[PDB]
Amino acid sequence: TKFLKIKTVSSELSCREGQSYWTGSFSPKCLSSRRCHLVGECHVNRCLSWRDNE
Amino acid sequence: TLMFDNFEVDFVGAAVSCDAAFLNLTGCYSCNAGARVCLSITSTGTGSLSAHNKDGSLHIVLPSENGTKDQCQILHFTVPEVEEEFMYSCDGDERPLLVKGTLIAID
Amino acid sequence: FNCIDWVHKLTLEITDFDGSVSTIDLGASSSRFTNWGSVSLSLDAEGISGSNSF
Amino acid sequence: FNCIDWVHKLTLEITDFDGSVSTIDLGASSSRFTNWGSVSLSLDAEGISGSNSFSFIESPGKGYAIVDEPFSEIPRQGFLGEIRCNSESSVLSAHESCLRAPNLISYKPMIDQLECTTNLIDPFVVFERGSLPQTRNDKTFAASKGNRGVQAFSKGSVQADL
Amino acid sequence: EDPHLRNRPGKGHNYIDGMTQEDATCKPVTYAGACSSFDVLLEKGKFPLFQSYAHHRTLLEAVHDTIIAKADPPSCDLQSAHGNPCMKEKLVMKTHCPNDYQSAHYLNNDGKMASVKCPPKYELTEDCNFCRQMASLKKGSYPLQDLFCQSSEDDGSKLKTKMKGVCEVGVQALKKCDGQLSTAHEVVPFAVFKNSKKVYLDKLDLKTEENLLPDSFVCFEHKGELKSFDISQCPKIGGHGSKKCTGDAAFCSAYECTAQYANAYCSHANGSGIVQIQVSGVWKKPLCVGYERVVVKRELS
Amino acid sequence: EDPHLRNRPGKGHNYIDGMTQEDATCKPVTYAGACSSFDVLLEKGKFPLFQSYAHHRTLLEAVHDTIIAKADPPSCDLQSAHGNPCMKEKLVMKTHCPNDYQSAHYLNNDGKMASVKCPPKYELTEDCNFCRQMASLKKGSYPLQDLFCQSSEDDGSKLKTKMKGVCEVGVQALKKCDGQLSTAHEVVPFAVFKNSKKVYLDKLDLKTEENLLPDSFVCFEHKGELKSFDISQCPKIGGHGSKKCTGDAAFCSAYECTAQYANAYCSHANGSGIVQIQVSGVWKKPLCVGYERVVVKRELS
Amino acid sequence: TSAEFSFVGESTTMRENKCFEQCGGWGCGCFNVNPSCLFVHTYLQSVRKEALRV
Repeated sequence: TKFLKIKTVSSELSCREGQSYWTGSFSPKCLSSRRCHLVGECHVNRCLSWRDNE
Repeated sequence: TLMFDNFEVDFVGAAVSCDAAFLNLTGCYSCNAGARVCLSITSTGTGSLSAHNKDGSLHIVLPSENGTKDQCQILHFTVPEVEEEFMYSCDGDERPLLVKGTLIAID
Repeated sequence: FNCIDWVHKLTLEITDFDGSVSTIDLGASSSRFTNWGSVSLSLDAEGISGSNSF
Repeated sequence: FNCIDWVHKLTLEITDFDGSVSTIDLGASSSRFTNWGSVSLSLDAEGISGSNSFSFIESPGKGYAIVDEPFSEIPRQGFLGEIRCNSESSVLSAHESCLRAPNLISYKPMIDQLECTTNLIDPFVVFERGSLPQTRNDKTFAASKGNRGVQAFSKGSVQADL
Repeated sequence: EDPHLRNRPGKGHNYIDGMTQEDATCKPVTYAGACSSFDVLLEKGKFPLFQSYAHHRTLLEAVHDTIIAKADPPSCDLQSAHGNPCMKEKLVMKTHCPNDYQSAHYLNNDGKMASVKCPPKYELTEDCNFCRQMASLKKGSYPLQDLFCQSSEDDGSKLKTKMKGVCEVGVQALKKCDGQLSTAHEVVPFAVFKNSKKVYLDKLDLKTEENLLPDSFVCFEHKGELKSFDISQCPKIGGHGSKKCTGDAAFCSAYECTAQYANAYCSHANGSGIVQIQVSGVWKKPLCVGYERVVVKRELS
Repeated sequence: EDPHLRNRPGKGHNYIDGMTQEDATCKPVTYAGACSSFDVLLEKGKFPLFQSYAHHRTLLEAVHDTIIAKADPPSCDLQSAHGNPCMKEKLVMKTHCPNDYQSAHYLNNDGKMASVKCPPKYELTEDCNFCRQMASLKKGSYPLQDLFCQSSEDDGSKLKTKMKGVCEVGVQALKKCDGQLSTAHEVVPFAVFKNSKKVYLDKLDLKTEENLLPDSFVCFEHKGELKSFDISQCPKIGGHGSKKCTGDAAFCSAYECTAQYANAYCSHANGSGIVQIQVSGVWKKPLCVGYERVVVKRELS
Repeated sequence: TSAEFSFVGESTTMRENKCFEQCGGWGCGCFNVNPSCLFVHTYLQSVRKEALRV
């Protein structure tokens, strides 16, 4: 006579995850760089209409 | 649901002897839990003790070792005054053993 | 993350015939492969609805 | 599949003058081809209306079934048909031509361990739960006695002209 | 950074008894020469696993390193009399043979190394069953699998093929199939352990862990990209040796660099380590995980 | 369609009595040569039914294979005085054939072999109803129909043409139309069974299966292009034969698996052997089913 | 029009060409496990003797 014991811990209700993402705290670090007008790339039109990807 | 996919199970015929002793009984009857029984199995070798009642509805299999160890499982009953006599056998020859204990009513 | 359903998980400790001990779990109707075979949860009833608002 | 219209089908055989017997069928106002002319039905009989909110299950070589649930054209989760195909070989072998719902396989990455558990709906539970014959209103839905397809047994008379 | 595809660790031998005529350019295996049993292993779009596992041993290198046992006979003849024992286990092996090659080896279901060949002048056909008349005969052994060998002695005699829906694969009788059999060819991986048979598995899980093994680095020779250099001649850490060789933090963390007094720029090999397979939910150490096409007789009735 | 266009199994003879002037290139029929009685059968947009089923024999090939008998006379003279037997059976057929032709074979009513013959050097016209005096004249015949010969053992003498509302269709005459008669140019397929006549049918339903006959299996030998080989020499299971041969599961399931002692690589045909037709509801295998273009004379009164 | 029914020709009557999927294998008359096909060339015909102008 041999048994196949299947011990039961407890009755739990696990949650079914789906859409997940990671998040956290951050801190921006700005840099200052002032250049006079008509020197290299210091212009009025180039400063007002500037692209973030460039 | 337990599904088997061709699993070979072997067994070695043990020939050791062990004398079981009753300890206590605390639990319930006709409930989901059951009744925890305490047994004192005293053998001289590492084997497996097999026990059963009279009609063949209850079966107790406990690991037998070298020395005096306190083992036991959870049994189910439908009477608060349990007076069923068990027949334990360590290798084939059964021995008389009577158990007792007061149970409580719980679902 | 979030949750869409409360899967009733039952942590089972499968004890083989030779003496091997393996702790697994079963939820809803999934199965877990073992050495002897594969156990799975059958009929269920315990369930909690209303997890999309958390 | 589902049923959009109940066509009054009558299994009628044709015993020719020489002795040959040809078994055919007639539905609503259909026609066939025989070895001596053409048979057709002029008037139907009864007519079950309202079946868009019901679906049937057909098993190859086995009985039929009925489901008390409206049909859905989009494969969504929790519906009888979240993973569909187009043929039996596309299901028994899981062909890439079938459709499925996005984000269905739950992944649990554990560094070097992978466990993919899906809560797939077993169709055999509904097939064995609601299997024909089933008592629905005054009619009695049952299996077919000839061509592959869902049929219905009525309790009226036969009022048709050939 | 990128490991080479020709630097064979260990002995680097690819020859077998009876067809060892290519030992002049295949013992060892380096840039000099052209071994017939290694040119088809680096073909793009043919054996992706061998290209992914660069610094890893093969079947023949495992045979020469006393890892995989040898069959009897290890090199049988195709046009010989009294039948051919190397055909009952090869006919169910759905492979492909191009041209030129005369002999071909395969990992049988007995866990040994078996190979067949034809007497001159006969070569292999489109599969490699019988011989035919035709240019040159490359005296070697055309590989028919895509397995990799490794130095391991993990015992695994308590694990056998336990596939679902498979009645009898290859020549090993699995379960008793009382019904019919669906004789057809398909794709399925496998894994061979120590003191066991060719255990077939439907799914597998590969694991790679980087260590400080000498076979996990590569160096480029130079005076004192580029060409390769023998890494076994590099000294160890806290000592000396034959020649010299420096590197970065990965190569210098295990050995010792001499900077300007070195002759080889060592670097980390991006593709090595110990590869372990997961069978029955337990991580084990395999010896030859391939991916061929066998005839699987599934159920039908 | 079928890939085997010029390859003809068995004998492959396409010559009739009286026009034996093309046996140098049409006996047998291979990829080379120039047989006038076979090149027009593979033309695109002309006889698609022959292009769909090309693994079976033709009409003349069925005659030479002791399948289709010969009429009397087998090749009538389309120029002899005092009339000729091949006249009424030709004026009722509306078929087109190019110039520079002398003979044009077709199917009679008894299912035998009836053809015409033009003495040299008389050529035909656009319709072929009458010959006329004379680039190069073709040394053969022109198939006026689109049928293929095959071996079958299904009786169908009681399955006579049951075309209702039609007086005389094709060549046969169902009755004697004494009142009104409607003559129109309509296409009607035909079918010939065992020990029957030219039975005409309305719709055509094809069926493709396989069997165990050697005609449903092809094989080729390996030597130093494609080289055909006689597949009938393959021994059976537990029997005898001539040259051995092996193949896959389809070819090995019919014959005996030899592999190591085989001389060729046998394969399976692309669906050929048994072609059944759907007539009277059941499925029967005809002998020479086709799809000709004749004149159907329907009734009116 | 498929190659299986191209022997009829470009007809001037009402017709349609449908392609239905059918199972393959040795159980239906094939030598490969890939699914076969069923070419359908159904054309409309008139079975009456007169006509009506509605």
